Amino acid sequence: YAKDVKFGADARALMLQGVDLLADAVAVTMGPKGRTVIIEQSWGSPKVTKDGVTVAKSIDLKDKYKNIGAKLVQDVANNTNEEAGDGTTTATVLARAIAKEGFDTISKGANPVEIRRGVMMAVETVIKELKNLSKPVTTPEEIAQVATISANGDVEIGNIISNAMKKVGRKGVITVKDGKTLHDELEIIEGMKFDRGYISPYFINTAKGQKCEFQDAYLLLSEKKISSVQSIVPALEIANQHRKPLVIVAEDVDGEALSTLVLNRLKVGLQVVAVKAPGFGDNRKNQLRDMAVATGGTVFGLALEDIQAHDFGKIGEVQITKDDTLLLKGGGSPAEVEKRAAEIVEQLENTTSDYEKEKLNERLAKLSDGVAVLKVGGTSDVEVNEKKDRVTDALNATRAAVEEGIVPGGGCALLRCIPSLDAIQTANADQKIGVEIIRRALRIPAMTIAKNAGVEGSLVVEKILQGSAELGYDAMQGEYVNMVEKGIIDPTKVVRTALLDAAGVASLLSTAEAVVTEIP
Amino acid sequence: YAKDVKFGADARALMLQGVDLLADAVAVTMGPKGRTVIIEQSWGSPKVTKDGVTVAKSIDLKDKYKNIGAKLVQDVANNTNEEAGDGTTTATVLARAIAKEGFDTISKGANPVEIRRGVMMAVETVIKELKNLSKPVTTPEEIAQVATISANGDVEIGNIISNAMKKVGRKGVITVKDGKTLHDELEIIEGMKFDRGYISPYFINTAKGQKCEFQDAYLLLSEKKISSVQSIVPALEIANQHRKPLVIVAEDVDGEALSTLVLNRLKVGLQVVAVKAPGFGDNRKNQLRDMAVATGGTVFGGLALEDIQAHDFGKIGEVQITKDDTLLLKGGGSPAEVEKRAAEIVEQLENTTSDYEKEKLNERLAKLSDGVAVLKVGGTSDVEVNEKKDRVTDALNATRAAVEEGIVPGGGCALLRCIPSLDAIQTANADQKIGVEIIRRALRIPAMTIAKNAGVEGSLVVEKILQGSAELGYDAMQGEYVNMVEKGIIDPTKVVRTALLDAAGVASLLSTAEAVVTEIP
Amino acid sequence: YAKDVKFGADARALMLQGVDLLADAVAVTMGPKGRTVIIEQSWGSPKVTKDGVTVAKSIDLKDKYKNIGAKLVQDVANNTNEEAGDGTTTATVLARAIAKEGFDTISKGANPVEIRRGVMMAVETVIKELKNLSKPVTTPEEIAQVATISANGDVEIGNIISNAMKKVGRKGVITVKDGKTLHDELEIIEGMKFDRGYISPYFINTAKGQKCEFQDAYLLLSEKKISSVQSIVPALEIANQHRKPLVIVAEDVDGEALSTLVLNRLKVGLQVVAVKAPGFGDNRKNQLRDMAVATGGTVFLALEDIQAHDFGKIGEVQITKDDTLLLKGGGSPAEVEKRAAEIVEQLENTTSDYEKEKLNERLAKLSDGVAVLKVGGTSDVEVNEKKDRVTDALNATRAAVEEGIVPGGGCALLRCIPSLDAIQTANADQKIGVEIIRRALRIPAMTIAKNAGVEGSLVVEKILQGSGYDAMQGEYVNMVEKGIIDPTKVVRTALLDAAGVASLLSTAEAVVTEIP
Repeated sequence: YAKDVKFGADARALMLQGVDLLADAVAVTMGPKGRTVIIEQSWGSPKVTKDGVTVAKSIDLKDKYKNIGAKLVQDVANNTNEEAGDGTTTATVLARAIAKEGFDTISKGANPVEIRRGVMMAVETVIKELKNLSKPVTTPEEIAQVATISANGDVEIGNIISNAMKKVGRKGVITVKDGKTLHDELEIIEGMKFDRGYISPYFINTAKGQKCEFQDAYLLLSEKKISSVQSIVPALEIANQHRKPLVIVAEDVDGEALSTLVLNRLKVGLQVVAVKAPGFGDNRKNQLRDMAVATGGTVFGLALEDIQAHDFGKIGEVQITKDDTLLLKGGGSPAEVEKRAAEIVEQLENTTSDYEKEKLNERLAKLSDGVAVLKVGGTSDVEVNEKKDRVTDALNATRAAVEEGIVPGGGCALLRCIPSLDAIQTANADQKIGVEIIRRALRIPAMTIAKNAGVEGSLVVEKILQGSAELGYDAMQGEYVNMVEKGIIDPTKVVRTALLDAAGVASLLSTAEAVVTEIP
Repeated sequence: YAKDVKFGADARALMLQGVDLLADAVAVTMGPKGRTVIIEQSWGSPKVTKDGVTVAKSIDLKDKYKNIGAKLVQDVANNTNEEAGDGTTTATVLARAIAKEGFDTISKGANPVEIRRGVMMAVETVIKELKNLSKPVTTPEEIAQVATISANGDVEIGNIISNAMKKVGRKGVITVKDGKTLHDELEIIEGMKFDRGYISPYFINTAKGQKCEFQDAYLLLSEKKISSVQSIVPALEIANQHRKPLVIVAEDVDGEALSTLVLNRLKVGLQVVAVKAPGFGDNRKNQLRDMAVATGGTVFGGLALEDIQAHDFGKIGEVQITKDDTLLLKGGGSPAEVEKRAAEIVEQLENTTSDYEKEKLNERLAKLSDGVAVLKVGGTSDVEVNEKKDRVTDALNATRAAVEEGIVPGGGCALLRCIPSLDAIQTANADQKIGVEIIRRALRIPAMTIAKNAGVEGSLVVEKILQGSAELGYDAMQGEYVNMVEKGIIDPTKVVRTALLDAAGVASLLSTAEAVVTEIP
Repeated sequence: YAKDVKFGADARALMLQGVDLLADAVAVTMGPKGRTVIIEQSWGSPKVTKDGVTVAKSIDLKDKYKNIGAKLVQDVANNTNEEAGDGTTTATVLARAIAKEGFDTISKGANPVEIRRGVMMAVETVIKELKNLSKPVTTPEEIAQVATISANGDVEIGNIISNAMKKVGRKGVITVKDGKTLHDELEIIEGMKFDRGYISPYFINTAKGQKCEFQDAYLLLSEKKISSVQSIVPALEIANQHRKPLVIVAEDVDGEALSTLVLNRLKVGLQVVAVKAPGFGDNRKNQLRDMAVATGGTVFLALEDIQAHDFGKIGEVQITKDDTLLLKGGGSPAEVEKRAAEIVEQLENTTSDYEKEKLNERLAKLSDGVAVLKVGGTSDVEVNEKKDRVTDALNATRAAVEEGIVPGGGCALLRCIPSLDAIQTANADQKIGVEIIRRALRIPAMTIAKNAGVEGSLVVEKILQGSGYDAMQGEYVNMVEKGIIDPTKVVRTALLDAAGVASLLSTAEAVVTEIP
């Protein structure tokens, strides 16, 4: 239980060493000419990868302080990845640059608060000019073009993504699953997606995604919090006797019930997953009722322990990831669900609250609008799985592009925001120092990509900055071209979130004046 | 079992090094512009915080003597926090300053007794002039203003705090809990509060922190000391049969009964919490009877144990038991049962003449009649509700302290304004003057630390405040010398007074130690 | 848990040292005059071998980075061996040469991308010239000559291999098995072969390769995936009551069913082997039904009610990681030619080329049986040794049929050097990579000469400046007609795999290893 504490510059230097190691490992994968990282496995052949995310996840340091810094940067870059589908490497390298420059300037006597205030000013200016620079993607032709670009010249993949988006909309739900047909195809089916994940890991998938994948499962709905084991044993035995998976949607599953669910999940292989009910307040119960009528079940909170297996709903397929749950095939009657929406539209014409209208319309969309499942084809199952990974990545990229537009790739989007930093109303010298830190960091992504391509980063950056507009550097072909015209693009959401999160983590490391670790 | 013993300044140096490490960790969080402390969690991500309390709670050194010093200062600061609601960081930094300067002067040959005499003298002078400087908070409008200030400019939180305090009084019972509604609201229900905690760890909610809370529980009250398993098994099985938690209130629960209650709770999962009966002497029996009639149960003292028929149990809708107090919320007792029990107390109030029995009789009557005000915080997200509950709890404790002892200018500027007060002290010898100078240097430390964490140099800021008017301090958030009382930069007088008193006490205790005995590792 | 990472040339040097050790061990076995490697065994006398493959498989280093490099090269060379049947040593030595030269040039300031672009250009040019150099083997006389040459001047082995290939075609199925007769003989029996392996290690034949080789086995076929123990217990009970092995061909066996199956064979020896159903989509179901009618079983109405009339019969089955052989069928012939009539009727109507290929492949599986080679002899030990030799000769002959033959002794690569002089290089680094490949091309012949006793520095120059150094004879002859040949597929795949692994090692800028 012993502790060791370091203070100020001494601790920040160790954490900076950790982030230096992490970003040195990650940055070699940047750009189309990214290099290879070899990661030793516990068993089998070593892993060869150019993926920044898997490289960052594999890094773990022995010394406590540098490990702490690396873990902080890893968490920030990872939550950047989960939002936009990319930008882990960009966030990591930007964070290292900003943290290094800030620690060097602070350790020489600069005021940390007046540096963070000014680093944030430059970041805000860069974000504003980046949003000004973004080219929106709204038309189906633009969507197909972006999807094909993210699919690396696959016209079929871009066309199927564009058709799915046209058929369910930009706000619609799109998922990709393994296809058993030689040709990829999409279809619109009923469905329901809410942003609540599993309470604790019950991965039956036990594979990529860290989710749960049942098929032909039961649905147990309860407004009451389920904590008594005696009130949940009958449901578990009813589900087990029919050998169907059970999905428990309650306000909260905890205590003895959660303990028994975990024990049975790992001892007798019980296929049960507990997920918190979506929403809050009275909207929780309305969403539960809507879900129950969609699945043809009933809600408890009926004594909750007298289940007769007619109380359960039916779920054809369910996918429960960390922060959201997808219910695919409902068991409720179409006449049942169409009448439930009638109540919602009746309440729409009466209630006029802005907050109440949004929730009711979202429930209406959940009941009426379905999900779009596109299945990826191929001549072999491993080809189908690899194409599934590629199509998922392209779909996330296209969703980000529709959300926030596109900007020139190769790090040139951040490079073209440099001239906007020369007109910031800075108060004192430390604010200018922070702005200069951000300005120096803006060149890091493009320079790293150039270095990975083999050419010198400084000269390429100088030519791009002192050259014609929209003239970037295509590393794969080794020539200065128009990036957006020739398709070298990145989603604006990716770069914006990466820069914002890197600045946030760097400022968090700059605010740390003491680090407490455990004596090994 | 071997022991190592160090003497005098040699051991005091190690203990001072420990408190130096602890206070250096804590002080970086001081002030509204405080810095960040990273605490490595054993499992999961590192913990990033600016709270001095959790920073001090997480420090535990390797060497025995410095760990002893750190633990002493931690305990003093922690018991400062429990009584007032804040001042852990202030107490820690003041304690380190006083201990450092006292050890330096004493080790140079000064008399420690005649230094502590004079440190305490100037502490008394500072406290007197602080009470003189304190502005009382008595009117409901002032209470609402203070609550809104403490809630960081949220009008509804201040209004709801002021409404609750108005509805139950300044001496009344207020607790904050999670709310399921989007809108925050307060209501007054029956209740009972007494300063007795759990006998042994029974924490159902470890996340809440050393609290044992559940709903719809049975209650058995025993005048006799429950120490036999045979007499408590029937009650336990009766409570288990109905799937209801059991609360044991008795003169003392110990021995094999306590051992079985702890072991079965840890292993099987018994929903049982044992709490010592409140009061002492003949009053303990009287308020045990009062609790029984308030909850609808009966007192055991043919009314022996192992004869419970579940009609001898009191019913409690909600119970919260913490380390230092217990809260029974919803009583199952009949309203007519309790409205005629208070008649007995009133009748005894005519007979009593001790002028102290009447105080306890009135306290029992108030406990029977006065309820508790529960206010549930609203929000659009459950996590938002939890965080707002924490914020409202902190604001409510600050407002309670302010009502108790008034308010003073914040940012440690009250201690800054008490500096000229001690220039006129009848010092006997030089050592008393030395102690007075030690405390004078200490008085500037909180404001200087807040300024340093803000970025600016505190040495110039303190002198600028001292040489200027008696109303302009330092914002340190806007970096402007402002009228802090009018602008809203205030601190409760109770918090600062207790912080200074406890820091002086722990420094004196650390400077009276002439021998430290540790165990050979 | 804790990780240690090295960057750039520092890590590439450790990996190069590891591959240096591995290739130094392997290269002493190259050529007809290859030297001897003694590998210590856990029990018994040490193993004395001149085989590059077994020496390479017996290398494991203590330091993390050099072991990582050695294992990368090992895996590349091994999967080179599994495709063509030879070239492990060739691939290893070429990989070491290319990696050494490339690392030395890169560490001195060259651009790795502009080196790999140009190394691959030279490799492609060498491949084109090698395919130009190859003499195709298509006639039965040439097939017999190649088989006899591979069999070390064994006329009978060459004759039997050539006859088997003639009787089942060059695309046919040929397997080698121990013979109980004094004289080796072949026969064509009904049989089936598809590229699907065991889901989990199930080897009852622990030695002589990783094989599941039992006889007189039941066969169940399931279109749906099998993951429930409730749906597989009846099959196991039925198979165990009759003391007959069970082969499971399904879409996928995983989860509780797979765990129960793998645990049972370990503890009681259930004699159960599972294998994923071959193919994809509709072709999977069609050929699953074809297999069912070939074995007499039925496809799976559920997995609970099975009995035994729904069980295909397999006389002999051999399952490796990449392919499954079902030797003896159980279905009635009137059932199998009736199914073939439907296949030819469907082929008579369809005109798509891609769909006709799978139809004819299914028809060949149904009708064209497999060919077995029983190897004769006077002792079981000699029969097994001859079986190993004949299997090697058959693999070499089939590779030669695939892509022709080229002069052996490393001369095939040596004769592509003069054709490397005409390459349009963009910059100096591409020329440097071309030079790396050019220097590496001499390495196999040089190693063979060095192991033969003579020094290859003069041997290579004599071979080039003239009109090939048979190492065993010691005289420069024309290797092709003399008999010193290698399959063109072997050298092509070895060169390509060595270049690929060397490029992969050159593109590595960071190695992440675990703290010991």
